[PDB]
Amino acid sequence: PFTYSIEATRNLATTERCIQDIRNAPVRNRSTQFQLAQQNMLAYTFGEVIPGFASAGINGMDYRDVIGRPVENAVTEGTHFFRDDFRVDSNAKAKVAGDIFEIVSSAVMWNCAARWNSLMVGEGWRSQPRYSRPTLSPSPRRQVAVLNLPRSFDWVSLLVPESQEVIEEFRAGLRKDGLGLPTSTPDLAVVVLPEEFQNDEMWREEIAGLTRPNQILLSGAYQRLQGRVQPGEISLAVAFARSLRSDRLYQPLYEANVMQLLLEGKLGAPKVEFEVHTLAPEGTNAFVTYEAASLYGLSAVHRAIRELYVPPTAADLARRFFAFLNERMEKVNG
Amino acid sequence: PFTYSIEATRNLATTERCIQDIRNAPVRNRSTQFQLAQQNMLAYTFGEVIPGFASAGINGMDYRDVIGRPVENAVTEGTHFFRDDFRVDSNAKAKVAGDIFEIVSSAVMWNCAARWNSLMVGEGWRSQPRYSRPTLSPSPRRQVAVLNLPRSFDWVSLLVPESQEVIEEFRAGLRKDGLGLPTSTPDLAVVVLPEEFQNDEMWREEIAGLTRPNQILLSGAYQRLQGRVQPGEISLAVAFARSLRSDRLYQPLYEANVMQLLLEGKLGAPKVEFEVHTLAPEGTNAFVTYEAASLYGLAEGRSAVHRAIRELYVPPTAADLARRFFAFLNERMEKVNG
DNA sequence: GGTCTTCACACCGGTGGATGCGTGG
DNA sequence: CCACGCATCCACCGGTGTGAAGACCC
Ligand SMILES: [Mg+2]
Ligand SMILES: [Mg+2]
Repeated sequence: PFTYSIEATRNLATTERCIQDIRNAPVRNRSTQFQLAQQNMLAYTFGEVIPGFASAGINGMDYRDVIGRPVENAVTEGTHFFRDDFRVDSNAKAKVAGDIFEIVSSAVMWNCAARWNSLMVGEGWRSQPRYSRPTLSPSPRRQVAVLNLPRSFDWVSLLVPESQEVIEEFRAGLRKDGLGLPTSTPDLAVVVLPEEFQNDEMWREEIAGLTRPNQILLSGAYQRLQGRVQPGEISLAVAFARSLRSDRLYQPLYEANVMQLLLEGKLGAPKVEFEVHTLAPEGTNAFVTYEAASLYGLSAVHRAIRELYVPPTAADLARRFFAFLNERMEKVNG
Repeated sequence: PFTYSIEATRNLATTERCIQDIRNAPVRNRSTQFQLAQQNMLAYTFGEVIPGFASAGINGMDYRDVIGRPVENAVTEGTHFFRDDFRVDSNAKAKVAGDIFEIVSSAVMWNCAARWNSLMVGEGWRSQPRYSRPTLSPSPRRQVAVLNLPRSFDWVSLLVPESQEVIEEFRAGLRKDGLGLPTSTPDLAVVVLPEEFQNDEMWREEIAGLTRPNQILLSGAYQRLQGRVQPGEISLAVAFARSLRSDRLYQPLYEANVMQLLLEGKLGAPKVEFEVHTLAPEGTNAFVTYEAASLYGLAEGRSAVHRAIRELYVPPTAADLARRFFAFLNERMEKVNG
């Protein structure tokens, strides 16, 4: 459950608990006595509650409390089980909190995408959570798909192979000189649903929670669209970077600087809307150092990062995503 | 001293100690009970010993132990003074160790540059540490200057005003659209000594240690060259990034990707020899993801394409860094006429 | 206008998991 | 002579030290 409950933790299986005791089975070059299991805590805390689509006390709750509830639940569970012995270095809580932010925001915008698709097909506009109805003409061809890209994806395998051959041969020509184009995969891709996927019912049902089958469904959602996305159908790219610093904001920038290079200067796409989400952009000047330029081609100059967002609540992210979808989907024809 | 000594630590003044007790004077948004004094630690440990130019036991010692000795000295000092109460979070030891790595390597290469300048001017080749004499023709115009760039420098102020006007105009044109070219300053810049400084005796004396006056001298070495180097006279840039990861290594790459953009695509310089130094490149593939491209110039081919990072280095010992710097200077100074 | 306090810059180290590989029927 | 399992890599963030700049009471 969202709030910690002793009975539900007791009823959990040994291999399904938030904290795994690996004192007797150490990792090779680490001293992690107790290991947080981010999948298990995600399925435990956000099992029946998804932020922005749950009771009105969770949608309006500060996002820094929703993203950080699973770590509190894990710490309480570990204290309950291994009392006077539980200890996790903050360098594990940081990684786990970042991954939880990534997955929770991806789930929230996946629910938003499912609601948008349901509206576009013609199944009405669900009003259980009070959200404004978009002022766009419904159309099955305007539907959207939210992909949570994996840890070490290629991000080009999504492209249609008639437009992937040029990118592959560009990389091959670069490889002849012992060079490359390395990049980190953007943490989420919002694309236009392909033509043959607009009758599927899996893109129109909101997930009840982030259970393990739902985690598998969300994580593996990119496989179904592998090789079915046109270069211009990549509507948005999102980098989830919680609490940026003055040197860690240059990884997303590169993540965009290469991205446009492979979509603007070599594929003819109009623009790439790469944007960064963060929770605590303090101790940094990210609001003014994210106005960086790009490869500029030769006119063709623009911001590398479209915007930086700091979601106040969990519902504000959903509202902003709905507004952005309403603003952009009008460009496509359906 | 290098090895911890109780008497010398006791003789230190309260404001000159490695660890500062700021429990009663907390920082604004932090809970740092004890603050490591990076400058005081550097002046205490490396106060009379510079790695690579000291006794043969320190030159050959593993670099991961030389870079990490001051933190051990501070921990021992704090345990000695605030017993049963000293504790500093590893997120402070990491920052301190990185800064110590940067400053110590900068001092080592500064000593190498001083020896090279002494050889070029005509004072022979000092042979107290056994280093190979470069096989290059001595000339006062081949002298090199090592600058330890500050935390929030610009690195464009170093260029001559004639060659800075084009960069400033490009930045102003970008600024007209609400844009910019932000970048992190490379941690060190090796440049060719300006002709008007080629007789100063300051760039030819090896520092005996990293004392506070010598720390100030090394840190403020860039001020004297503010607007006196040529676009083609920036010999090399060095990013000291200790123990890279699979996501932090993209910060130096950008630091180079912008750099060439302002030296090759807007100044006509032949090439920029940006390179990265690290101690523990484990848990990553930095040896392969540092073959990245650049602004790529023309469409394709071998016209204006090259590695953004020239090479990744992992110094085994403290003397190996000096040997590599000497070899690089000898190999690449024949390009400059003299 | 001179101490004093505050904020941004660049620092790294300890991790969880998906995935390609090591060895044995 | 293909497997079940262990090993390596990818991307995560949070706690800091110091220098330059704002405060401000003159
Ligand atoms: Mg991220
Ligand atoms: Mg560095």
